[PDB]
Amino acid sequence: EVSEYCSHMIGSGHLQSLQRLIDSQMETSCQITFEFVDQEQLKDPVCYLKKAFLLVQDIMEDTMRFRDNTPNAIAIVQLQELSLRLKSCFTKDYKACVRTFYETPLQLLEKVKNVFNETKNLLDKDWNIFSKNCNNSFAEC
Amino acid sequence: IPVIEPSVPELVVKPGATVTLRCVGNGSVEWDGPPSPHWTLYSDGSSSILSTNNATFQNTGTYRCTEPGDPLGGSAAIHLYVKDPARPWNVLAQEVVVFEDQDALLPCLLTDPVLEAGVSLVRVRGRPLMRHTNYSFSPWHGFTIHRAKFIQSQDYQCSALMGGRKVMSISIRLKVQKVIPGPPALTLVPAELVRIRAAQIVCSASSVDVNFDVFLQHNNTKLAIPQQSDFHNNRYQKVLTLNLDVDFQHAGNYSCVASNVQGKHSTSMFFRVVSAYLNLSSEQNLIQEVTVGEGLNLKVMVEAYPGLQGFNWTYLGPFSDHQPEKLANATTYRHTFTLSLPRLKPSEAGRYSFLARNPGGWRALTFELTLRYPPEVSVIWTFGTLLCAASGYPQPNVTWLQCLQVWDDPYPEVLSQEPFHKVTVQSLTYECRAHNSVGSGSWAF
Repeated sequence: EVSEYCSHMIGSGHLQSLQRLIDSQMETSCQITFEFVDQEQLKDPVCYLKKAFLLVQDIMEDTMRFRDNTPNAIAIVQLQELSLRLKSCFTKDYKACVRTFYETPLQLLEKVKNVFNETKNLLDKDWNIFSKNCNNSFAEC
Repeated sequence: IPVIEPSVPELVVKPGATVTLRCVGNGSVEWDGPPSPHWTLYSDGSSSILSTNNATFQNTGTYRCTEPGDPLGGSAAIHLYVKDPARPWNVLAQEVVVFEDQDALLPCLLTDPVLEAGVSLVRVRGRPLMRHTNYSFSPWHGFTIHRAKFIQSQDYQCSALMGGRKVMSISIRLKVQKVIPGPPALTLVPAELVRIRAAQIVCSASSVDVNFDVFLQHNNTKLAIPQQSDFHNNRYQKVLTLNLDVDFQHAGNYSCVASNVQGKHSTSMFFRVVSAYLNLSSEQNLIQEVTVGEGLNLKVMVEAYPGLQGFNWTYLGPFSDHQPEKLANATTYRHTFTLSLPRLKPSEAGRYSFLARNPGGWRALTFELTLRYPPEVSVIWTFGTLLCAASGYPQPNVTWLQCLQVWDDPYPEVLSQEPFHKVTVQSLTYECRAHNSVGSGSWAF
């Protein structure tokens, strides 16, 4: 269903909500375990984001949980609706090729923010970037 | 209401079984149900019969009988389960589309009603239902998600509890759509514009969805303007900003047009190119004649660019120079300036000048206000000849009365014709009456 509206989709307002959510979080040394794409196996910027975008979905449901009707909770919902819209921009075929992490919640938030931010950057340059077959890229894993 | 035999809410059969559904009404009746093979249909006047010799899993579903031509008759229903093994679910559709706040039926038909107590709705890959998912289950129909939300647009699975293990149906994709009322909401400003040979025009459109176009076109040739895009207050914005650091070739009909899956919407404005201007006009004649005691409003229309740096009303009237203040105005490139002159006194006759000034220079419009003249009569005897005068504007007549006799004198031999005075006439007891459009006059000698 991919379209020229793959850009204009990740607004700055989205990134602000993420930043505010990040800024609200208490700086603590505690680490949380989560599944995410390994930068080593995927040096390719375009195929890294492709694999990451899929994983961010599970992260926001499982990890990024907030009290109902709180500003952060609403922000998460919007980011999730955003991700549904970002679907049909990413072409995909057949898991794995990923690694377990053990980082602070703030570091997790920075990863997710980076995923959304860099995806916006690339789509501004060209909205049809993430429609490439990374099956070959997903082989070297 | 029509009657179905067997009188049972549901049936459970094996693949290969023979199923015969019979419906009876007063008038003709007809069956509706799952589009499925091997169905034979027998129908006459009052009854109708569905029947198959090789029942298959595709035959699973609700079969409803209605009597057309009976209005408000109602319907009768029966549900068929064809338990094709191992296989608790007969999914009718792997895709469902609804709008937000609608019920969303996921048509997974349970092949065995006793299983109902141990069924649930889940997502693929074992994930749990989204938070605050309101839903219920009906054996004949499947799971209904109540008041569906965009966030719930997911791939679902129906879970059946059989011998401890949960057995999944094939996936069912749910599409929940935002209710998009119409084309993108436009905001083109300013609605009016006029400059001397800077300006700014911003074309904007906003919808809850991102999938919409917006373009700003000069005349019918669209301009290539990079659009700024942002998401706020749960809405997408797309803004085309035109900056002209201007000339005659830039003037014209800028149309702001946005489209989507709904349709196309358009709004527009006009852009004019003049240097700085200042034009003064009046719907009124500059020469004014009113009767003493009457009210008058002197109105000037001012079309100016840039904004006026000063304006006033001045009495050049000969009568003592009491100056206006009186002056009111309505409408910013257009203005109307009104000098109110209620119950005019005789010292208020004369010249009133309206002046306006801006970077383009200054302009003035001068009104001449004459008050009504009533006929004024002067009769003298000269050498045997009497001589009457009568006076006013407009040009009068004269009624002589010996009071016995009358001579009348409509447009006499003229004494004074000059701009801005009384129109003087000369007529060669003798009551000499004077009448113009203004009034009555007389004198006796």
